[PDB]
Amino acid sequence: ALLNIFDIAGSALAAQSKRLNVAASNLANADSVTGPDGQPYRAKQVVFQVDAAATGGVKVASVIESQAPEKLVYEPGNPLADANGYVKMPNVDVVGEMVNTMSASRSYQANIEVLNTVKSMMLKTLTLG
Amino acid sequence: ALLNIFDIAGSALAAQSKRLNVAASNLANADSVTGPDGQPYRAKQVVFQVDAAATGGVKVASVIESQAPEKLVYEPGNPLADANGYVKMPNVDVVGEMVNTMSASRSYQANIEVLNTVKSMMLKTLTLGQ
Amino acid sequence: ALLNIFDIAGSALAAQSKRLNVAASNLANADSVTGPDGQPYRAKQVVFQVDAAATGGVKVASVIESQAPEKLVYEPGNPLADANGYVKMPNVDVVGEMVNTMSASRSYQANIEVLNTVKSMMLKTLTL
Amino acid sequence: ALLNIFDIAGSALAAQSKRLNVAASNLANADSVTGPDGQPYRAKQVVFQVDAATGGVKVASVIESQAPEKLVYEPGNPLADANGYVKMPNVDVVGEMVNTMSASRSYQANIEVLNTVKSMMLKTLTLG
Amino acid sequence: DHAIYTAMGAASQTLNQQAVTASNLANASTPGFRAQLNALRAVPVDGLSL
Amino acid sequence: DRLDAALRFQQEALNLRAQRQEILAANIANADTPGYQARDIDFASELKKVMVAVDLLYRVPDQPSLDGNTVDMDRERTQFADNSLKYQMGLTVLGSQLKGMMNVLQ
Amino acid sequence: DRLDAALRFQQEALNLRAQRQEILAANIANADTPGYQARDIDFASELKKVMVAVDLLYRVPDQPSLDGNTVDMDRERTQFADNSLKYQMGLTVLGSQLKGMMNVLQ
Amino acid sequence: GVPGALSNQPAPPNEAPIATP
Amino acid sequence: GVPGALSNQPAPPNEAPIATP
Amino acid sequence: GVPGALSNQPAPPNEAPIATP
Repeated sequence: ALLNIFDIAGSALAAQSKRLNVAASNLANADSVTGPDGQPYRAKQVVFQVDAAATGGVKVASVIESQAPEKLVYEPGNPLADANGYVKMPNVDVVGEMVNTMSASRSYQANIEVLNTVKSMMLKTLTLG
Repeated sequence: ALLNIFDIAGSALAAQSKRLNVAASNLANADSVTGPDGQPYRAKQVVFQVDAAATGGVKVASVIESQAPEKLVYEPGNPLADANGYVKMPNVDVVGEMVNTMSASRSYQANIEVLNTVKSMMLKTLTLGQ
Repeated sequence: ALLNIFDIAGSALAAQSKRLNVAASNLANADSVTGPDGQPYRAKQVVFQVDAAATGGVKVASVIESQAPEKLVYEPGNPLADANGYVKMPNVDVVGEMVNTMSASRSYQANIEVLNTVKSMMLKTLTL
Repeated sequence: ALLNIFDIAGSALAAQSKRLNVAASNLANADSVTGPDGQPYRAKQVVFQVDAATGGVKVASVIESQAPEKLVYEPGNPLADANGYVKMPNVDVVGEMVNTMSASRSYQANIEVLNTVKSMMLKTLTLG
Repeated sequence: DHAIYTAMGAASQTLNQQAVTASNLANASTPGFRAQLNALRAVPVDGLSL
Repeated sequence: DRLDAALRFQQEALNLRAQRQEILAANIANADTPGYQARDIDFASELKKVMVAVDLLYRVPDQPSLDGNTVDMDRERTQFADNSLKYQMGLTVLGSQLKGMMNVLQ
Repeated sequence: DRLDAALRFQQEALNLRAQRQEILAANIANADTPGYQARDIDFASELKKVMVAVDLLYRVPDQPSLDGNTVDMDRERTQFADNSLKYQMGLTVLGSQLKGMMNVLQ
Repeated sequence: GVPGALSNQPAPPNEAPIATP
Repeated sequence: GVPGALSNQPAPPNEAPIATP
Repeated sequence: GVPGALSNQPAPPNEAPIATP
């Protein structure tokens, strides 16, 4: 029916927007520490799944904390220092986050171009007569 | 909302500017003494926190004074000298402040680049509304 | 209510250019022993104002000489010296002028970008 | 008239190009000691005028600046006068280093003016 | 735009004053010599406004 | 009538966005004048009141300054970009709605 | 002749915009000529006179200059941009009016 | 409250006393 | 009047006297 | 005659002798 492409592309745009938002939040809070209630901030990633209802678009199942090793900085002169005087720093890779941002932007632009092309084709079908 | 990206980036920029201003003030007051009302100058730091709206922007709750001991310098000729003839010079880590300034500048540039890219994407988004 | 943006930005540009000119003049005449009439050179600076007919652009009211006391050096073998052999020299802060130039340039760039964006939006408005 | 912009900006471009060439020639000959017939090199300048109300800018002529030659003492030289003072060009360096930048900026500004005017003329070409 | 001209003029006059000082230094052994003093004079231009 | 009611909300949103843009331009142009307070308007409340002159209120200062000025450049730039993008979106929505209303007549 | 006058208002507005654009271009081109006086016209009064042979006024200088040049740069550049935008606005208004007049005869 | 929000009243004027009164 | 406005008669010549007579 | 105009006479060649003979 060519109309389900709108749903597929909308799901893709939502997934890419959420991925970009998560990457931007990680970049912003890369240097942040001591989140609310004292637990240090942990880098978060998304998971993409296929919204089969055969083949279909992409949705985001949930958000999961990365299990990369958590950095430590030796600073006894800080109330957050542990028994060994280590303050916990989140495991954020700036290069990885920037690459994720760029890839998300490119995919978002490609999907909106797909949407425009399908819109033009459907208008042509409307004006077939 | 696809628009909280601007809020997150703006909060990050404001926090980095605050931290850089604190570092610059400490560098300016590295070798000061006897501030207002005679109390010795003490260095200050900032604490970053995340706004759990999940994922959120960064904020600075308050500026916290350093608990590192002040430098005690023997100089009885100063009226601030105690019974031991000591004056309290502020504790400023010059290398620490330089590193903090470098980190603040790098984070600021990264955030401005992210803002540039997202602004381009959002400008390109509206072309499908016609 | 969108054609006043050009006026506001132009006023900001003019004010920043005037401030930059004043800073450049101070830097040039940092070591001027005397002027035409004979009085020692005195540092000058602008006084901004809010150009509201309510808020609007910035506007330079006038130019005033700094009230800080001018420096004076000892030089008896100079006809400009007074009865005590002191000749007056201008009180200019070179670092102050430098940072004034930096801030003026940055504000100039910011206003240019604002004007460019507003011009683009105005241009695209006509495509209604 | 919107067609006159083309031959106004072309006049501006030609005048700025002549000014830049004069500045470059002076910089090149800043240290040349003689000409083809023993005449010392002299700094040259252009004369700007309005075409005429008001119109484009035309280079009236090119004139050698009337300033004393910064003569130097080289007694063992054929070009030396009776006192052994040969004549050298009276060309500074800051003057030309600033003239080149000013001419380039004016050239670029007139290029921008011509671009904008051509764009709006082409837009007017499809009225309705 | 004209703020460039005052700065370039200041630079040129500084170069001239440097030339004067160099000329003073060059003849540091000529008998019966008198040194050349130097100073900078401000020359404001009185236009219409500001 | 009906035609004006179909477009009143979008037109008023466009007008309020333009006014807020002017306010942001003014308080970014006055970034150096001491004693000048940052200004802005509450967009949601203003739009709801107008759909049911212009009220403006001071901004909460970010960091103190000796001169007295209370404008933050990065915050103003982010607000400027957001308002510009939302104005563009409102213009696009209005244009599409008018195009559809025109197209319905054929 | 009714059509003549109805389009004549906008046609004269466009013509005066073109003249002002030409004068702005002239004082941009002659921006470095010593002994030059900045020239401009008053659009509103000029249009009123034409509706009811063009005189030009000397722009008020802002800063002194030894070489006798009074044509500023920033103010006239903003004027150039504003005049170009208003010329385009007048052009599109005239085009819309002409197209609306034309499509009735279809 | 939070910096960058909207307030109905201006902040008190700033001052930097060199010496306490 | 205000800089940047329009006026009927031109600006007076600008001079830079090295020394006032 | 005026630069930039049109004249049916081609311009004479330009030469730059090092020294006058």
